[PDB]
Amino acid sequence: EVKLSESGPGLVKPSQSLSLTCTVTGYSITTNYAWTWIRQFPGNKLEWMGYIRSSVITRYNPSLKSRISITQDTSKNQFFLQLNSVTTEDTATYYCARYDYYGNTGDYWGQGTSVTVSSAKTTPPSVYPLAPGTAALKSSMVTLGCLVKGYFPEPVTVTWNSGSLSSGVHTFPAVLQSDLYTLTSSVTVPSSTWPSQTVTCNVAHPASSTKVDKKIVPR
Amino acid sequence: DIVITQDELSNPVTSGESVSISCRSSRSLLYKDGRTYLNWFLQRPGQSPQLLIYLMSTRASGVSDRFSGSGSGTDFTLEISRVKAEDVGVYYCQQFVEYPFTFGSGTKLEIKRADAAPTVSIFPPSSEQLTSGGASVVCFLNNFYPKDINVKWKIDGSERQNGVLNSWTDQDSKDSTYSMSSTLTLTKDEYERHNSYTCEATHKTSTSPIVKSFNR
Ligand SMILES: COC(=O)[C@H]1[C@@H](OC(=O)c2ccccc2)C[C@@H]2CC[C@H]1N2C
Repeated sequence: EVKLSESGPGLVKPSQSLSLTCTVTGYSITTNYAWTWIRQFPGNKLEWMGYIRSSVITRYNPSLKSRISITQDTSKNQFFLQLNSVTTEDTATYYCARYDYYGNTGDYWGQGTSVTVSSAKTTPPSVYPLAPGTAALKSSMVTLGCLVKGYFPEPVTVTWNSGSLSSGVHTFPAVLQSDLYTLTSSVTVPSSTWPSQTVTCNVAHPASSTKVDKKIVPR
Repeated sequence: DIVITQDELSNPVTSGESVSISCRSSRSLLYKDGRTYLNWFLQRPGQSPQLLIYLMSTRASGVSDRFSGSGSGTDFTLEISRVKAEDVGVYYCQQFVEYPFTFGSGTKLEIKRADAAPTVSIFPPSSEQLTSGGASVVCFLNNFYPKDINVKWKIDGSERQNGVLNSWTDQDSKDSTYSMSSTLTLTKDEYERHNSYTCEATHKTSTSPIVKSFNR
């Protein structure tokens, strides 16, 4: 049903243009709303960027100066953000949303797309298995993990057993150093199930078109 | 243009308690049509903002009737009745009277629950990483409460401060705990110069640290 979905590059170089697409689903974009772009900075401050309405009428936040254009392609049920001359200060998660006259967005906010503005090179992660040193208190729980090291830009997606292992997972926020990110994910399972039943972390890094599986084998 | 200010919550809220969250506007949001154009959103950990209330007091479709909004023209209050673990997140107000339609900087709701000690696990570097010449030692400190925690690394009984990077999860929407990972990164050759590696967690749930170690 009626939803909004953002797409576009996750990484843009300084001085270039950032372009994103919002695809409206369920419903025609010709319905009379303010089709809006909002962004959220690291640290979580939200900024209203602008809207388009009636296919061709726009207004923008003066903060963006002359750098922003929002346009629409009715034939694709899409509207577009173009933000020119980007700098690292434009690194943010970008959302599209549908606003009405009363401020109501309904459920119509997109999932968000991270855009990093950086000159650093796209780098896929190395994925290393984290298996326990020796044995410990069995007949209970064992924690395993995956170390996802040296990638750029964010994000990565980590799953365990292709998503079949969902309870007892902790995927930690990445830490950035020297233009590379590192993050780990833990999973905790009954000692009865591992190593007798396999546990694999699956790590996707869409920005480099890479996905890696790493089976956790006992030391 | 309009600056919206939000009050901090000083204290965590136990499930079942109710809590008021407030925001203020530098200009009245009461409009000539008698409606007050103030929105409240909840952004749950890792998700997009979800509208709770618009026009100061109207619940968005599908929103729990535990959420209610009130206010004058410049001071607004979201009341969350009978808070649930899943209500954790950041609550934002937004004005809809003047362009651009600015947001407040958010109020984080923390849930109060019973103290829980961390489950601590330590992991040696993988042989795969060692072949590349690197050695990361990882410690997970999982499912603890409250959030305040200290991790210390020791190598052959000596405290190690350099090469450590920590990361903390947001509060869990189901069990209201926190978790933390600490990674000590060395070169393979530095790693091979020592034997015993220890992660020590200090948390309010015990006077003595939880110590996990391995010998290379
Ligand atoms: C700046 O315009 C507004 O804020 C108006 C209105 O916003 C718009 O008219 C509008 C037009 C195009 C895009 C987005 C909002 C919101 C509410 C209702 C009237 C008035 N405001 C109190």
